[PDB]
Amino acid sequence: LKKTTGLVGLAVCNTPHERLRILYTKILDVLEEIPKNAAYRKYTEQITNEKLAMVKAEPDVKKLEDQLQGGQLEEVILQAEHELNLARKMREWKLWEPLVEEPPADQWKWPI
Amino acid sequence: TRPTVRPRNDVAHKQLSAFGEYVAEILPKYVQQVQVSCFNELEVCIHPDGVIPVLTFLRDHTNAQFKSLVDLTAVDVPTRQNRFEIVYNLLSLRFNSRIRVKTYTDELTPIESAVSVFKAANWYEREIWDMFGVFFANHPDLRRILTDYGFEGHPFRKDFPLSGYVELRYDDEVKRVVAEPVELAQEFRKFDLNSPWEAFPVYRQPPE
Amino acid sequence: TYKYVNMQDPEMDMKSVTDRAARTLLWTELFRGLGMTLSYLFREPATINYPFEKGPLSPRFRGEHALRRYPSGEERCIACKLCEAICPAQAITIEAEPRADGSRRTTRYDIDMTKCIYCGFCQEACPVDAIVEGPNFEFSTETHEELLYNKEKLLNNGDKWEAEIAANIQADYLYR
Amino acid sequence: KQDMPPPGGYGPIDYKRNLPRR
Amino acid sequence: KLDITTLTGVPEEHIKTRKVRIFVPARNNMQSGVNNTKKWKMEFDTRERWENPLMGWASTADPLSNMVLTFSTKEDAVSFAEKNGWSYDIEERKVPKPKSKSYGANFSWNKRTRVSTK
Amino acid sequence: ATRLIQRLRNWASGHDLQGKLQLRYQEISKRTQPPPKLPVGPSHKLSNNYYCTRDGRRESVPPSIIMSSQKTEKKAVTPAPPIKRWELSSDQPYL
Amino acid sequence: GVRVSPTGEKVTHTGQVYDDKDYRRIRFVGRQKEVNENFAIDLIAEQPVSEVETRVIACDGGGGALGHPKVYINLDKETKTGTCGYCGLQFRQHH
Amino acid sequence: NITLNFGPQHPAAHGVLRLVMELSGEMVRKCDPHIGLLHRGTEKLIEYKTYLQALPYFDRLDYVSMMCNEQAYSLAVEKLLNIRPPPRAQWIRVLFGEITRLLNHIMAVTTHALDLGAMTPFFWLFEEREKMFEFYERVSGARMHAAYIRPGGVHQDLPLGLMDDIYQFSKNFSLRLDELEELLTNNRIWRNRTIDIGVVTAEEALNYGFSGVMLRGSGIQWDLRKTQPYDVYDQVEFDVPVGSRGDCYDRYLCRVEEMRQSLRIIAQCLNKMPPGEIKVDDAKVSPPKRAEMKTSMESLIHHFKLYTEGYQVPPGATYTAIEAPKGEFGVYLVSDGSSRPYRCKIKAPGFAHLAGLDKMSKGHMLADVVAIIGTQDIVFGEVDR
Amino acid sequence: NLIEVFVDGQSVMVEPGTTVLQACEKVGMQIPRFCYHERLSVAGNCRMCLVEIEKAPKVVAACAMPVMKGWNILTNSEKSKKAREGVMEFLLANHPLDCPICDQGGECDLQDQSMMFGNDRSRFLEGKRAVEDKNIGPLVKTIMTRCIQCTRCIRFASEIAGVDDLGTTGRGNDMQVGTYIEKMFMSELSGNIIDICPVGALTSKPYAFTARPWETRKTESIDVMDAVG
Amino acid sequence: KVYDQMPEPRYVVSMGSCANGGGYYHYSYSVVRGCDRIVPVDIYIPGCPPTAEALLYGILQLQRKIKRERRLQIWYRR
Amino acid sequence: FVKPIFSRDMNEAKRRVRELYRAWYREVPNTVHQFQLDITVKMGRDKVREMFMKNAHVTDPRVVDLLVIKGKIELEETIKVWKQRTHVMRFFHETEAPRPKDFLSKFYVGHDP
Ligand code: SF4
Ligand code: SF4
Ligand code: SF4
Ligand code: SF4
Ligand code: SF4
Ligand code: FES
Repeated sequence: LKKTTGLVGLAVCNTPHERLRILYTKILDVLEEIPKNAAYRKYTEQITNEKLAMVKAEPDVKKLEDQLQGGQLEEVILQAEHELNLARKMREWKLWEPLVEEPPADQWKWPI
Repeated sequence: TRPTVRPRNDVAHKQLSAFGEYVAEILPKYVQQVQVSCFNELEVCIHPDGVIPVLTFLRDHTNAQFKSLVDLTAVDVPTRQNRFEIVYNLLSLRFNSRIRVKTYTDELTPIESAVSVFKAANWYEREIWDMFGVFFANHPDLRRILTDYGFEGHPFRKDFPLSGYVELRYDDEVKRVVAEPVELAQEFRKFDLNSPWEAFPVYRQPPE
Repeated sequence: TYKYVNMQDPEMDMKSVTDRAARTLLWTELFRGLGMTLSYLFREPATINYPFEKGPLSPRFRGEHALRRYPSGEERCIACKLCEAICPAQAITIEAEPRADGSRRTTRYDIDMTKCIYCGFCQEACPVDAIVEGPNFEFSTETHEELLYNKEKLLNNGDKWEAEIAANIQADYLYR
Repeated sequence: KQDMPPPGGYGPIDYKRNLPRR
Repeated sequence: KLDITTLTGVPEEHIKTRKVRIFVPARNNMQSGVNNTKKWKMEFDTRERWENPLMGWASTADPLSNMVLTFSTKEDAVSFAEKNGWSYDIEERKVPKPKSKSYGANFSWNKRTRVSTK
Repeated sequence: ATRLIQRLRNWASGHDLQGKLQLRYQEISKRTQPPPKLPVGPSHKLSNNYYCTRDGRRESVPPSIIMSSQKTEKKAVTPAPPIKRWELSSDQPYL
Repeated sequence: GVRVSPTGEKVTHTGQVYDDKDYRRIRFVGRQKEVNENFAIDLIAEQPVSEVETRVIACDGGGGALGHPKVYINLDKETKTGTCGYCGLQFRQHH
Repeated sequence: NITLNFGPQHPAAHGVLRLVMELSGEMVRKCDPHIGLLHRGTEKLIEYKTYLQALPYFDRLDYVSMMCNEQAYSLAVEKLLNIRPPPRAQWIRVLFGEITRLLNHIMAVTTHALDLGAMTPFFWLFEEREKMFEFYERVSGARMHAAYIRPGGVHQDLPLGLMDDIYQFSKNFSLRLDELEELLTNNRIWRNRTIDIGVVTAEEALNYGFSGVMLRGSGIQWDLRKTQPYDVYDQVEFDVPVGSRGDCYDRYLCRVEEMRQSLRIIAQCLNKMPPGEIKVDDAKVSPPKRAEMKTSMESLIHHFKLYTEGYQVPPGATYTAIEAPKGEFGVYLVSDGSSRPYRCKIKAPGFAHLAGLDKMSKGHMLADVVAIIGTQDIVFGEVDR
Repeated sequence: NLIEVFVDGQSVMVEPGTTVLQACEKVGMQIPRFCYHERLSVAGNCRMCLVEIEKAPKVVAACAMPVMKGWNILTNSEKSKKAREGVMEFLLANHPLDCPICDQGGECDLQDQSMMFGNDRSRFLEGKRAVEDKNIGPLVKTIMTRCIQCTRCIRFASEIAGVDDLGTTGRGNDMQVGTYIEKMFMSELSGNIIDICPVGALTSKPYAFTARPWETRKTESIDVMDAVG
Repeated sequence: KVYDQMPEPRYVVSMGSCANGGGYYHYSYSVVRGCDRIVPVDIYIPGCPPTAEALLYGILQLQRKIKRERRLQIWYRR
Repeated sequence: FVKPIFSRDMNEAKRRVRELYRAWYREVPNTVHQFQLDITVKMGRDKVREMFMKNAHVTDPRVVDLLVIKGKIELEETIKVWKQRTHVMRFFHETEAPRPKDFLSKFYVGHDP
């Protein structure tokens, strides 16, 4: 394994793969209680699933950051964690009602 | 059509567009227009009651991590009752993408503060508070940036004179600096350089 | 495309180590660095001997304004009043009026150096090449009033420097 | 006589530092 | 009457002393362009501006005098002057009335249009 | 400028200074130079110059609208390709 | 030889000297009012009138792009000189 | 605790900050950075001016680097006019964009040294910044606040004399940086003053929108050149410093490297300038030569117009980032299509940095704070405005 | 009732008879012009009105051709633009180089429309004509040189003024609208001609050189010099 | 206040078009116009900014201005 | 109709203002001494009563509460010993000439409205 992450705020977390499977199973665990109807849910499904299989595609930490085509996925565990708090946030936004209240036509009527 | 003309990048316009419908899917509740010019510059509406819930989502990955509130650029148009036009410039670093997502507010609408969400708007806050009067949701302090101490005005309201009403000077027997009525010499001799005869038929709002 | 700064790891080798501790003690490099400042004592000092010597200036150089004449000795100004439309600080003020000879002529051209920003737009903007941003730069005054120039003072400025101004224009005119 | 100043040649320069141990 | 008379920083003196002028700006007589008649605008009434004792400059009184404001509609401008607390005076639009015209109308012996040599 | 002083100076220097003159002597450049003549400009041809082609500001168009305020193999898509890994400096790998 | 005001100070080339009543005249006291010695007016007519047997002419103010824009002076009327709109100097067609 | 206003008056305060601290013994507690002591309010002053008139304002914000500001405006104006400049103008804009970068980094280096009391480099290097002001004077007639970069491109062609002396100018300069190499870079006192001070985690940076070397020092690799080679940078060779520790020592070494980097670039820009107009063909944007305007009519007509009401942008409000050496730079136009802007906000790169300083302030002794302002390259002119 | 004709795309209930001018000007589109005037009379000289109808083999005079059903009018179409370029290249082929000394030169319609249309560069290489001045009144100075054979002023003068001293004189090159003989034009509406002049040909003497349009504020009211109000 | 702070015989030298009287910015709610409105400036130095040498010359002017000052002689005949 | 800032109806707002008056009314001597105002302290309290009178025509609770928001924000700058003595004196305008509301004098002065 490469020594030093390089970045300042980031810190190493060995055996990333397992911790990632934790995150996949958990954001899956929250999307499940989100209704299928919400437009976000199918795509976050596509994301967590395709990324989980993608982690499964290769074993070592090494080429794993090639398979996802992103340098040091050691960060994307954190992004996945933002994704986790996000998916936690999806619940209180409820299923997505298309639009609420609309501008008077003068709004967005550019020019002036 | 080339030596002077800047070439039109259709590719990025295509990708930004498709992602634009993508987002249009994702948050039907607040997202409205999905503007996509040939500058490769995407734009999106938000209802002000929908400020925070959208923005938080933006920071979190979907296919665009809208990290770093680069700007809360602000515009005031007196005509519209929703005169204010707060704009969230944004930049998803991972995807090197850029977007402009704006809103509108009235003089007494407490528009949501992204201070909790970005904190970069601790001052985009107080400027756009002070210059205007765009009251904000919940901020640690609404004390004025930039404009003085006892100063009452709200310049950038596109209202009251560019000199302002205030013009301070030190005074003798009071032994101190004191604000005074303007009395500009020479006056800003404004030129009306507006041109009758439209140069751009392609635009042109219809007489209707 | 990126480069790490520093990052490099120092040798553990004993020669190198004892050398670094020798820097930690006997300071070595300080003196080396110190030695360098000594090199300056032996160089020749860079001061120009103002004012008996003066700093180099390109012919383009912008400075005090001056209205200027035709070779005939008529003033070049036609009061086209676009230089009034350009002065970004709007220092300029012009009241064009007819000459008794009938020619357009300013009756009160004036400019204050208090608001002039010496962008030198007007040197470029004038169709008749009337007003010119002259070479002169040294003209600080005891009082504010001496800054608010009339057309008169500007004409005088065009009087004292016309040889010079025309000379620089003779050097520069192709570029514009 | 058309002209302006395009480069006349320009020899090598070293952005690289040197710090002799001497 | 959602007055923002205090919400604005303006001196009470300038809101008491004067009414503003709501209107639709006129076309140039000296120029063909109709283009600026469109879009409403509101402007404050001019005040006296004594000459500067020095250099003969303008010496403006009221600071706000150079203000100008476009509006999509008339009710829009009325709404602004109402929101802001200033008095105003509405003015009507002035589109010229259509005029029937024809090339031959210049001619004809009977119509006494005729014109002449051409 | 005496040579022994030059030796001792460069001595303390760790560098030749004579090899990179610090004070700008004789060489400089001539102030009085023959006239520029200037480039002719690409579009000063007389045979054709219709504004219809050279124009750039004329091509400007207001942005394409989508969804708008009025009027499942989707495959999640990026707005643009995600940022690439950079090279590590290469020719000077470390400072 | 600028015309002298009753107060004795010289008038401006654009005549406008202050009234004897005028208090403002006090500013010049202890100082010097300045007015240009070289009125352009005299220098206008001082010059000989150029004449050419031809017809329409083209003044440039002397100096290509060192003066006023090129201008075509007519000489339809021999009863009068053709003063430039810029140079201010006369022309005529002698025959 | 003891309440205390600081500047403007301190040389350390740069005549701008009033960051009051409620100090304890000498360790800080409260430490608020007040601002608006320089706020020139140019946003409304831009609104009532023709777009050619706006141009000086940007020399007026970044006091030091100058050409880069104007380039930051020419890009943003040419976008809306869809105008693409002749290549020579862009080789120039890079050339003096980089020489402005040398001036800016020499500024930040030597002043940061002054707060550290180094004194000497200052006098060792302004001897050089006059050497460069001689050049902006040779191309603009002004030692500084040169208006030479324009929305159409450039006012004027380069004088024949430069092309040699500038080379001469950089014939020796590397040595002048060597003289610093023998100082602070290696020097013992210097490391202690700056090592492990104001370290910033990558996330706070990405939150506040930190940019430039201020990212590159703490390891975030975000950049506005290679990510978006908006001009000739795509053709130019160079390589970007990245810090490790987030030490001010890191950011320092980075800036020294960028100075080396401009030593690399300016070589190539000297190596590659095409003959051609340095201005757009159009007379409806770019004004005619004095030789042509004074005969051809249309040239004089449009001449008269651009100098009186100017070109008209098609209507639109837009935003553009800029690769300022100090960071991302804000060009937020709002244009009704009239030559007057409707509005124009200007994000200073240093605005976010100063927003972030207090996070780095508390829990550090006052010398740390004096170190910090110099850490971030902050010229306060741009920041309040 | 009203005949249908298409502006570029939109169908229009245009009036029976009436010029293409009023047709485009109903949707708000505005044709470039000079000699024509809104309350004067159509004249075919100075064809700045040129446009091609959708099926037109060649361009029509939009200020004059009566509308009729089935036509469509692409004002923005390229050929019309080539036409306007054709006009402006010619008007400026011999115009005086005196914008700056022109009292109308700060606001001349020829300028605005020179900006709207016509190639930015000119290709003159010879010697422009220039007519002598031709006084026609103490209070209405006439620089000429500048007048563009547009004849709006005679159609004003011969008609509404009722006086006919003004008019065309000569043909071919060096033709001129300079009125015959020395005698001054006079009328009780002599001054209005000044307004009606597109260029600086008819600059008023009393106001001459005094000012430039952009500087001026335009405070409005009504005169009481007449009871006409 | 700072101007008050310095002991007699204090002098002040205005510099730059902005401090001369509001400069480029003369029309704004921002700037305070003439610096002379606050402190009694003694010599003005025109410039945006003045060439540094022009500044130097302005200081030479301040010295000549002091040189012509003569407080002691007035006191003797006071 | 539209959603309120804080207070809804006057009493939710009226409660806030009194909180404001005391917040000034006690604070005044502190200010009198920090800046060493030459004003007698009762004059200060009187001015405190006066600025609370200029806002008498307010009737929307959002206007009241927004005014006490801004007024407390001014109190921030006051208590923290920000501002300067001059800024405290800006409320007085004592350098300025008194204004004669009488119309006859308004005739005598100048062109005016
Ligand atoms: S320079 Fe002479 S001509 Fe050009 S504007 Fe100023 S005054 Fe009128
Ligand atoms: S000098 Fe610069 S600022 Fe002063 S007038 Fe001429 S152009 Fe306008
Ligand atoms: S008429 Fe219009 S165009 Fe001809 S000169 Fe006077 S202004 Fe310039
Ligand atoms: S005045 Fe001269 S220009 Fe104006 S219309 Fe009559 S002729 Fe044509
Ligand atoms: S240049 Fe010197 S004076 Fe002119 S504005 Fe910038 S700072 Fe103020
Ligand atoms: S518009 Fe009257 S003929 Fe062209």
